[PDB]
Amino acid sequence: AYDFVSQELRAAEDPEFETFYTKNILLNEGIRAWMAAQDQPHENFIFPEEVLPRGNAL
Amino acid sequence: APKQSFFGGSSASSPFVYNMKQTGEILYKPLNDEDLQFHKNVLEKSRGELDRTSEQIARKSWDDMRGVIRNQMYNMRHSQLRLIESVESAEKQKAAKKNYNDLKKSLEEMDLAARNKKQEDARKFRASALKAFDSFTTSVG
Amino acid sequence: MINWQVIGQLVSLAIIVLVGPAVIFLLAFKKGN
Amino acid sequence: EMEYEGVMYLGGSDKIDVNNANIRAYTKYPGMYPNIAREIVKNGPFESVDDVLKIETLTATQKSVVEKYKNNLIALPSRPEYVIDKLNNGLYR
Amino acid sequence: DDITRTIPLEASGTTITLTPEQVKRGKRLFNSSCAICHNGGITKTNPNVGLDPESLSLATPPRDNVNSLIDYMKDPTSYDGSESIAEIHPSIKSADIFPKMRSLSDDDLFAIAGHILIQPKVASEKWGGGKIYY
Amino acid sequence: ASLWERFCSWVTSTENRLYIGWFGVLMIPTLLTATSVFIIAFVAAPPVDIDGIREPVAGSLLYGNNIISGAVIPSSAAIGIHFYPIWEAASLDEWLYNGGCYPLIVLHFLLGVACYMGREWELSYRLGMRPWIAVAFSAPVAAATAVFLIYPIGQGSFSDGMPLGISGTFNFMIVFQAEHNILMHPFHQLGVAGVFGGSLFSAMHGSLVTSSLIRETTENESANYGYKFGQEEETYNIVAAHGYFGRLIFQYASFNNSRSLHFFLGLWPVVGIWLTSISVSTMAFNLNGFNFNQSVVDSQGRVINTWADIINRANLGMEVMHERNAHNFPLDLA
Amino acid sequence: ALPEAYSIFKPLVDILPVIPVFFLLLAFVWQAAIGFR
Amino acid sequence: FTEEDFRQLSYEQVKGTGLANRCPEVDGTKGSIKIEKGKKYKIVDMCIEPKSFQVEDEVGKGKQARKEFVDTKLMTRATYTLTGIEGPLTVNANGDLEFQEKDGIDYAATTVQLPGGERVPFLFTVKELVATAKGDSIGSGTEFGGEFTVPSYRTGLFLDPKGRGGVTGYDMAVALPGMMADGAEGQDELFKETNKVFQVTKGEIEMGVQKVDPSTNEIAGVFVSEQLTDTDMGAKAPKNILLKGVFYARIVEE
Amino acid sequence: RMPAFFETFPVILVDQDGIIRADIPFRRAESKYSIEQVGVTIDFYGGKLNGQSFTDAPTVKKYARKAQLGEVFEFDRTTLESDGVFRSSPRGWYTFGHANFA
Amino acid sequence: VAHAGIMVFWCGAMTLFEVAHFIPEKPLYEQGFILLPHLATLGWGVGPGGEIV
Amino acid sequence: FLVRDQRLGANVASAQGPTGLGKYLMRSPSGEIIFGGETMRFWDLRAPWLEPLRGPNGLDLNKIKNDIQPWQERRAAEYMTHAPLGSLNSVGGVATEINSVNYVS
Amino acid sequence: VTALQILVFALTILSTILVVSIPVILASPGQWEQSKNLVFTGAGVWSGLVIVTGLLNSF
Ligand code: CLA
Ligand SMILES: CCCCCCCCCCCCCCCCCC(=O)OC[C@H](CO[C@@H]1O[C@H](CO)[C@H](O)[C@H](O)[C@H]1O)OC(=O)CCCCCCCCCCCCCCCCC
Ligand SMILES: CCCCCCCCCCCCCCCC(=O)OC[C@H](COP(=O)(O)OC[C@@H](O)CO)OC(=O)CCCCCCCCCCCCCCC
Ligand code: HEM
Ligand SMILES: CC1=C(/C=C/C(C)=C/C=C/C(C)=C/C=C/C=C(C)/C=C/C=C(C)/C=C/C2=C(C)CCCC2(C)C)C(C)(C)CCC1
Ligand SMILES: CC1=C(/C=C/C(C)=C/C=C\C(C)=C/C=C/C=C(C)/C=C\C=C(C)\C=C\C2=C(C)CCCC2(C)C)C(C)(C)CCC1
Ligand code: OEX
Ligand SMILES: [Cl-]
Ligand SMILES: [Fe+3]
Repeated sequence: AYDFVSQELRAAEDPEFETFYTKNILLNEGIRAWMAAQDQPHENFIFPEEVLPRGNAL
Repeated sequence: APKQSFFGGSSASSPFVYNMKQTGEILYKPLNDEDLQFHKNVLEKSRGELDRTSEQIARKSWDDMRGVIRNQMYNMRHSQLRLIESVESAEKQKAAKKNYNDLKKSLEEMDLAARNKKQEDARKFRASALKAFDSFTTSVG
Repeated sequence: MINWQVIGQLVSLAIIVLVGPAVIFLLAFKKGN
Repeated sequence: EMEYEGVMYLGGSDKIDVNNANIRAYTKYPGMYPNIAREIVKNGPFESVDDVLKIETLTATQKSVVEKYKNNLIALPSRPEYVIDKLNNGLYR
Repeated sequence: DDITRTIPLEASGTTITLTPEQVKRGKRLFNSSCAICHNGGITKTNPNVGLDPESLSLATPPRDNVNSLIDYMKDPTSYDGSESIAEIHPSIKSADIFPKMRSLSDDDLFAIAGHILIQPKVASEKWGGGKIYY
Repeated sequence: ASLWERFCSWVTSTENRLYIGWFGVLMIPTLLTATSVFIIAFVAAPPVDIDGIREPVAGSLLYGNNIISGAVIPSSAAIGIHFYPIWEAASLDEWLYNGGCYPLIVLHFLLGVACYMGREWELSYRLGMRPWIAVAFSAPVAAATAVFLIYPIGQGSFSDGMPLGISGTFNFMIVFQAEHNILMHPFHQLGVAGVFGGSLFSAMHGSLVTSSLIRETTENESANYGYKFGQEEETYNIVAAHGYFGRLIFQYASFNNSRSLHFFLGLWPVVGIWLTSISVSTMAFNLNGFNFNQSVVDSQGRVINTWADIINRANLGMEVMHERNAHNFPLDLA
Repeated sequence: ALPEAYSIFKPLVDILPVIPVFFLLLAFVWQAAIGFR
Repeated sequence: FTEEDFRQLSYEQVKGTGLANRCPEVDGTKGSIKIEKGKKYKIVDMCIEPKSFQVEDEVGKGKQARKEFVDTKLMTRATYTLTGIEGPLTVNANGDLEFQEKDGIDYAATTVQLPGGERVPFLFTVKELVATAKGDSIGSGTEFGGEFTVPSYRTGLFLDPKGRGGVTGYDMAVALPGMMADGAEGQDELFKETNKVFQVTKGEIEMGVQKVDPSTNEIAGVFVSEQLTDTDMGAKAPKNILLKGVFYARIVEE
Repeated sequence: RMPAFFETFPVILVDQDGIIRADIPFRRAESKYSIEQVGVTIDFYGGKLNGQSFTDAPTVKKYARKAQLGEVFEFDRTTLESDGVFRSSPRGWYTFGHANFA
Repeated sequence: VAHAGIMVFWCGAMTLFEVAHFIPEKPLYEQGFILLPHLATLGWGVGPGGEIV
Repeated sequence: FLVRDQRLGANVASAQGPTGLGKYLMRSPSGEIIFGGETMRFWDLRAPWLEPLRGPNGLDLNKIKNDIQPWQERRAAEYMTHAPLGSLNSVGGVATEINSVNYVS
Repeated sequence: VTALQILVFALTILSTILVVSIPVILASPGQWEQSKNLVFTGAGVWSGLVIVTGLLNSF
């Protein structure tokens, strides 16, 4: 039960619609892109520092 | 066999400072010419800031003259401490110790006349701390 | 190259643990309490 | 924008392209970052590559330090989305 | 391991051999005198100049050797050699303003600056990179 | 006989349907205005600038927001921990943009369960019994003080507190474990042993009663109809359920004193939620969890990762992506 | 550090704060020796 | 409430009271400020405070009806005024006395709320102001006026709720990967909410001195500012806004 | 290609050794190597675009993000009003029903 | 007063524990000192600028 | 970082921060000139190394631009790195930092 | 001076005998009605030796 498809269509069709659910999806793409080079080393994830989703200033 | 050590034996992971004492000399000299000139350099700077306080008493803006006595002159009591423990004789050291103490006492009475918004009382505590600043500098040479 | 500090820290810990149950161990022995 | 054709000049290569490049892109050249690139992001050269050597408030030994790296600078049309974060950029190590 | 700690002494490529003691002396003194601002080669209060192997080489004295780093802690300059950043950075010259520099010798500046050059030889991507290599 | 004593003996009267005692003079009007603002601002609140960065978050039922996404959003971070009631706003909708509904609910709810806790004392006085059900309610009240008040006290603004919503609690937990490492804190470690342990002993003690009932009932009807309410005798053999569990583990691992057994039910989850409520409040002042990042090193000094580093790569990924444009400087609140 | 006369006693004052933990644990030893009566 | 009445107050009695953003008046008339053609000059301390935010909205929108500026209500806080917008005044166009923008707090990001519940955000700024006035004297008249370029509200490194941005960010709606998997005429082309455009527009101002003092303390006058609002990096159309409050300045001789 | 375990994946280009060459980055400022920096060209083969090759840097990024999904296909999605998130096969729906009933 | 003795015995033994691990180059807060900042607030040993002698 | 980017030649007001607000200098809800960023919640700070830069209406934009004396940059760079943020095993950091310092405040 | 050094070392030796043997002597069934100024002698020489250590610290 990953996403509410009613609110992913809306947040793509409105760039000022935001909820704590929509903030929870961006936290999941932080976890899945930073941990993946270290958690699953057999896959050889060689993500550079420019393509992983960082926020701003940290 | 693993190289194990018991309560000492300073390898790369031993957290003990009973070894590893200093070998060479302390290359920071404690009171040399280069920072004593810097203490004379900030006494040129701090005397200009207490000179600058007179126009802000006349403008009656308190948070400048309560702040400009902390802005550049924060390292003034530290530098006045370092100058009086640099002189040679002891009976000239009393003359610099006393008017450093009469400076500090004069300075915060100017601050007590700054928070209470007392223009007529802060102008005499400014001039008393000013001539105690010039009495300090010919006491330390 | 002897440590001489945690020797002194643990020989004084052995003094300290031999204080609390040195009161009670003599008091159990002498019927007091 | 989503597509921008001048992304290979903003760092991570040579050819810094002074008009919209960050201040920390001059770290990769020695003698370039702290105060000599003050006057490259302030009063910036929005004319050409050789407008940065005719710039003023430089010492003559600072003007020769730009001359070592004249081929590592271009001049691009100044996009306003990169001029705003020319000094901070939100990009710390 | 740790057989090669062959850091360069000055320019033109003369090297030196650190020894095991000067490395435990170096890491214990880099910590608690530097590493509250340099936790893994970053600079926390000025992050676009750090302790990289690349960024220390791209200075007006190149700081990839130990004799330009002994001259750093005795007399610091900026990143382009013009100014002298000594009132905002701890050094032997400014050890009155910075009390942590007051007691350490010249012989353990060699231990501290031996640690700045050893760390890219064993922790190459992690030393000086940010949190991405944590 | 007085004009006040006739009122004072109605408030402390046990003849009412719900007890309306002297702590209930404070918790009835405070919870009813923490209910009437919670029900309205869950349905029809406007979007709230939580971070003070002029980007509002829309967490009410009018603005989309199925109820595993809607929340009474916390206050603005430009407001901070400043007292923000209605009369200190220029207008009522200006009060709604900065998130004024969150301190109006959460200061009345916290003052309401603090006087629920005194009311749970108060009926145990007028009924003549031992009074420490107020102590057992002090574990949820502290845990509702830890996420709602003490974490906004230590961490600055009221925006760091828990959002009053279901998906807001999951956002509160991920942002907490990014910056405070609650999973490797040894007092949250005790609380999940009082939550799993309390859930064990509910399923353990509740099993051994219902598996040793004496049959005061027939076969086809329900089993619960054999306990007449208010009877004198016990409905289950304690000696048989002790002799069951003394064969399961061993004989002296089980309480055949049912008062010491039932105290152990009241001690294991209540002390555990007391230690969780401390841990979130000590992490509010940034005494974080354990940090075994990069501890294991080999002889050459190369960093060997352990299992606390793969937690840290999760902890760093939810650190860079929470508050994605609210940071301007490289360290988070340092 | 300590004054230079009392610098030898630095291993002595390293465990002296631990003694108020031992006073709590002394009461459980004294209760067990009398038999928890 | 002049400058000389405000500088005597401590910070402990200004903080919190809402008086720290109040654009200090003066009390003066029958004065002039002469600006020499050779000497250097600078405005300093140019505090600008608006009042009565008004957004232009359509009432008929077909024919025979105007665009009446509906009165709104302020929605953020008391964060709206500007402080210390110094700039050099000594340039002289065939007469005109113009001053260009130098530095200071040019902008203030506030939102106001239209009738209907819609909150429009806008960036009240005077950045790149070049305001000319006819004549060489200053006081009781001599209305300045010029164009200021506003920047956009969000910058290029403002990330969306779905992680899209101009300078940074994703370049696709990444939570809908099946819409990206189309090849022809359906490959997230429905969204140009993705391509974020940092667009820069211009606004006009006109300010009257409305009072003077011949020593210092230049105007404590009024201003009228027409301006566009936030476009959400090129997602929604901007509205016009009309601001009319009180500014104040101080000319020093340089 | 993105594996089955992920849901969002950065579109990185590799050679036959595993090493990166282009990445279409998240942070355009100081990106060391991008799609238009190294200048990758698409040469389509087979299908609807048999022989259509183009080196336009905006149009290379379009078919780069699609080809991490595995293969490019033209979808007719104005029929069932499709929403754009991947559903699950009856192979995977049976196993949800039968390993939860059992 | 046995227990008032063990409050003062903590204050005796911890303040000797703080000054044994002193290391005068570091500040008070870089060593985990908790009773020496209570005595430096009262002006014992503190000099100008915050350093202690 | 107000000091450092001013030393790189930026006008430190009119920052144009990323959300549209102030990056370095900002406006308080009561109308004072305060520091921008996440630190606007701590706007009511009275601290003896910055109160020589506050006028009556908050932080003065003229005293910041000129009289920003380097004992304050010493105390800012120390107090940023010596932040009350630690661990239970005494590791100084933001809880994702590698261990090389033992510092909890 | 090192004559102070053996004085305070004699204090920690004597107080080790004092802190053990005072609650042994009080809480025995005997030994308190017999030996009150065996404790107060030992408590007197303990308070005596602190004063002797006290003003020798000035020299
Ligand atoms: C298997 C894994 C596991 C388990 C068992 C737990 C267990 C727990 N976590 Mg935890 N956590 C986990 C994983 C886990 N966590 C992970 C992976 C993370 C990282 C993402 C976290 C992050 C995390 C955080 C950040 C926090 C916890 C907290 C807690 C505690 C919550 C229960 C509690 O104290 O509420 C106690 C009960 C209440 C708060 C309810 C109060 C009830 C009030 C008084 C009245 C109710 C009002 C109500 C409306 C009336 C009803 C209406 C009526 C009409 C019926 C509990 C110990 C919290 C904690 O310990 O502190 C609070 C906490 O803050 N966890
Ligand atoms: C909220 C308060 C509630 C009460 C909480 C406190 C009580 C809880 C128990 C915690 C205390 C446990 C005992 C003390 C441990 C730390 C002592 C220590 O080693 O200091 C550790 C310090 C380390 O010294 C360090 O030095 C550095 C200098 O480079 C720095 O100055 C550091 O700041 C300094 O901490 O000193 C020692 O090394 C002493 C070692 C002596 C070896 C024997 C010690 C034996 C102590 C434990 C005895 C058993 C008792 C355990 C409890 C039994 C019941 C479970
Ligand atoms: C003890 C019994 C008290 C009476 C019964 C309780 C009724 C509960 C009402 C429901 C909650 C309402 C919450 C307000 C919801 C709310 O936020 O309202 C706010 C509301 C909005 O104000 P505006 O935004 O219109 O402000 C005007 C400006 O915008 C104009 O420029 O203010 C009012 O209109 C007045 C409302 C209070 C008027 C109350 C009456 C005042 C008389 C006081 C009499 C005291 C004597 C009493 C003797 C005991
Ligand atoms: C053992 C002690 C230290 C060593 C070896 C050390 C080493 C260095 C070196 C080599 C540089 C580069 C200088 C340059 O390239 O211009 C540097 C920069 C810097 N260090 Fe340190 N450092 C030490 C202590 C500290 C401490 C404690 C601080 C924190 C107050 C600090 C703050 C800085 C800053 C801010 C810079 C950047 C200077 C700039 O931006 O121009 N240093 N450090
Ligand atoms: C000079 C000096 C010194 C020394 C000192 C000394 C020697 C001291 C002594 C001290 C002492 C000698 C102390 C003691 C104390 C004690 C106490 C304070 C006690 C308390 C007790 C208690 C608390 C008890 C309780 C109880 C009871 C009542 C009964 C049963 C139970 C119990 C056990 C709990 C040194 C060298 C270190 C250093 C330098 C300085
Ligand atoms: C000042 C000083 C001193 C003093 C000291 C003291 C005052 C001590 C005390 C006290 C103490 C030191 C006490 C002790 C304690 C002990 C121990 C040893 C601990 C613990 C134990 C335990 C823990 C056990 C327990 C148990 C039991 C038996 C019962 C139940 C079960 C259990 C297991 C729990 C002297 C003179 C030496 C000199 C030097 C310095
Ligand atoms: O908003 Mn809620 O939050 Ca826990 O941090 Mn500080 O402020 Mn934001 O941060 Mn990273
Ligand atoms: Cl920030
Ligand atoms: Fe039962």
